Amino acid sequence: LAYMEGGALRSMSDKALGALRLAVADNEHLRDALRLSEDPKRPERKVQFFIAVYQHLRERIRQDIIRTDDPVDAIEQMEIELARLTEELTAREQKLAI
Amino acid sequence: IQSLTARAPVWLAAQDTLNQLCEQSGETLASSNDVTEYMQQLLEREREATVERDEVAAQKRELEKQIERLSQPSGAEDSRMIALAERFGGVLLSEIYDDITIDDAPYFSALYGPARHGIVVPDLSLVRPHLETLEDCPEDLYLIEGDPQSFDDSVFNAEEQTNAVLVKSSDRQWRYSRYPELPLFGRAARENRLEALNLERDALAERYATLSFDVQKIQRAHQAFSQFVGKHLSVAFDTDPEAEIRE
Amino acid sequence: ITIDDAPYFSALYGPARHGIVVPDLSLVRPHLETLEDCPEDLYLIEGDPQSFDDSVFNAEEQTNAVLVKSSDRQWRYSRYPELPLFGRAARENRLEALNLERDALAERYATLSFDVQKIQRAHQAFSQFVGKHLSVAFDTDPEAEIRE
Repeated sequence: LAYMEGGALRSMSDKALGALRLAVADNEHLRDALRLSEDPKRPERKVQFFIAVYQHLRERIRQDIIRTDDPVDAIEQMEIELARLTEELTAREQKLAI
Repeated sequence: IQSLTARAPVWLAAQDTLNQLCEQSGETLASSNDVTEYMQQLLEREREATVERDEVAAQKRELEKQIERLSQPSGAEDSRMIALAERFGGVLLSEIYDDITIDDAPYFSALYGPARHGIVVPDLSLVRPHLETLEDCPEDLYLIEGDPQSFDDSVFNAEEQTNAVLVKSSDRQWRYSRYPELPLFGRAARENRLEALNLERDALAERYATLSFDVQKIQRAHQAFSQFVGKHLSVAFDTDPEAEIRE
Repeated sequence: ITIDDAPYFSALYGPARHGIVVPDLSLVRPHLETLEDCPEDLYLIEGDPQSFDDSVFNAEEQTNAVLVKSSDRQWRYSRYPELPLFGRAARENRLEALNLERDALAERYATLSFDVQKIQRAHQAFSQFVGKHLSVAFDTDPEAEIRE
């Protein structure tokens, strides 16, 4: 990001924060962190928010299905699950037809 | 300096991406060739995983087919054999000893021999008129004479032996039947047999699921690498510009 | 045994298709009680292996089938099977059909492995080019600049 001017960075941050406001209506904690961090001069605040967000996601991993606490890691196993489950669904479909 | 600055963003994004893609692997890449060799390894791992998965699938298919073979209604199946129960009064021998004790079931099986799955019919001269119909029948079909309700034991040249029996079937012709484990007969522990088969099938399916997951993992990895070469290869392994810029 | 009646004999014999012409039952009684590895319902026949007379069957030849009084109150029906255990010949046509199919598969496999190798060769060609030239690739002819 060093190779872009501040205006672009500000635009991207605000654009992200918009969708964050739309999404965060679910959870009070992330909403509070957002409602505190959105001000400019409190970068650490946003960081905590990010931290919280990150940690919050780790609540939902269902380790049993995907066995590490890292969400971004989790994405790969989720996609692999999708692929294999499509395969298994095709199998079920053929079996049902017969 | 200006040239290197312009070049930089591409190279740094390329790094970030390779860094992630590679730590995903258990390896550090260093060369386009290195990447191709990794491709070869991935292909070998894939063509293995597929073979193991297919083997497990064959095992599961066999297990399911056999569980069916043990399923209904008494004996193996409802087919020509159960059909003879109404084509004539051909009650199934195995049903006729449905509640056989598990301990006699091996002796019963050994004695009844292949006729284990035979059918009791007070008259087999009576099956004669319909016999010409039976082209769609098990290649070799047993028929027995006696009252199925209170069928007297099929008279046999039976000689009981330790865990077996010897029977004069026809002249100059003897069959030796060893006692089978967990016999086929009836509903005594045949449901139990097929239940054990079901339990085994459960582990088979679990293993198959894991193998499929692994196969898809490998698919995804290769696809990522393929994308990562279609993009990004021009700049791969190119020097850091930042150090030169600072210098 | 004749290819043609081999199915007939097979239907006749059923499980008795397998089994051995034992010289004597007197060997069976002191021998087979010992075994456990023998096939569960081992089928035994007594007499001369060198020239064994037609085994005793109350065989009536139904259409493509046979009925034999196996024993008292015991009649067994059977149908004509192909690929008999009798009249095996050399098992030649079976192996030969498998050979035709498998050899077609093997030559196709050779073609496909070769194609893999060819695609690979093109791939190494490209990899070599990019590792060596691509940095230089494209861009102008410098002769005009040099002359200028």
